[PDB]
Amino acid sequence: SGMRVYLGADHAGYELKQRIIEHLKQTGHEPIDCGALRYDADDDYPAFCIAAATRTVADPGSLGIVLGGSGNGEQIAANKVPGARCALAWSVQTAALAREHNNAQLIGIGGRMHTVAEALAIVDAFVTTPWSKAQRHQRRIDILAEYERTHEAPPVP
Amino acid sequence: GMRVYLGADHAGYELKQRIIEHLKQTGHEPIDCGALRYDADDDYPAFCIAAATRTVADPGSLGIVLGGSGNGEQIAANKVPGARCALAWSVQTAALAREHNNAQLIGIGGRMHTVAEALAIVDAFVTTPWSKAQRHQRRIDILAEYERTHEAPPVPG
Ligand SMILES: O=C(NO)[C@H](O)[C@H](O)COP(=O)(O)O
Ligand SMILES: O=C(NO)[C@H](O)[C@H](O)COP(=O)(O)O
Repeated sequence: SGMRVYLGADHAGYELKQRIIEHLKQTGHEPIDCGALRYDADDDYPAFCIAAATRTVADPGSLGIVLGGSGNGEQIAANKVPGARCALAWSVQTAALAREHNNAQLIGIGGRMHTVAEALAIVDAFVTTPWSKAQRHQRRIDILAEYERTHEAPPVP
Repeated sequence: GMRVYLGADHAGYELKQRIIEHLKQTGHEPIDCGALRYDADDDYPAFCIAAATRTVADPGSLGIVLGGSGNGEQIAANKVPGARCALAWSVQTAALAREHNNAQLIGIGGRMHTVAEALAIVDAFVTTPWSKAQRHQRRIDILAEYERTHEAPPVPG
């Protein structure tokens, strides 16, 4: 039930990251802070998001959350990591479907896009919704993993 | 962004055809990467990898991948070298994808919005210019350097 979660964030998602770490500790989960460890208005998101995604993939069973202003540059950075699948969660439904259909180990959230209560509801759905293991979803994940292996674009039907 | 490459599976197929018609009416040249017909069991990765590959290989072009939530679609597009695919779920996030992230592509969930809401997201995506600001370009360069070497950049602190 209790999940390990690696969190990464730049200045725009820093304040929300600290609140999410506090929320995860209080709900039986194990947050691990990859940075940023303090507010720095000029810092760059890529390093924090690549660190969180890299450690998530290297620690199977763990999840991850990357935070920014919109969360989009953050999920893009995380998605460059081999083996990583980072959805952008902007609601309870998309957080749940990230796990259910895409088996996403990570999610990006925009700190400027939600209130604190809305963001924590997104996090709750992400860390409790199980991976469905449905055949068609695993088939799509296998195709994408094969493209990641060789970078040879598969033929279209 | 004049030429716009669109990829989609069955869950985003009907919305993709509506976006192609809307783009023709607003002076753009949409190019259909597939699926060309509705197939309830087809897999998204191939259509999204094809749209992202062709967009990155075509200077000045943009791209849109569609699915149920558009999250597995942006994930697949982000595995393509050089590609930056945001998940656009609003006018604000579509505009910020261009302005901050220089995203050549966006994912959209056909099940998450009405037709009118989705077309407004598309309008913001194709009309909002890339800012070319120093800090945004710097972050895109750090990400592109990680794609080339797979050397995770050091975390500040
Ligand atoms: O939203 C983001 N990336 O998607 C970044 O956090 C955002 O561009 C940072 O912008 P800022 O440097 O104006 O705070
Ligand atoms: O939403 C999606 N990817 O994010 C896919 O289109 C979705 O998982 C496809 O599901 P379906 O095969 O039930 O239509």
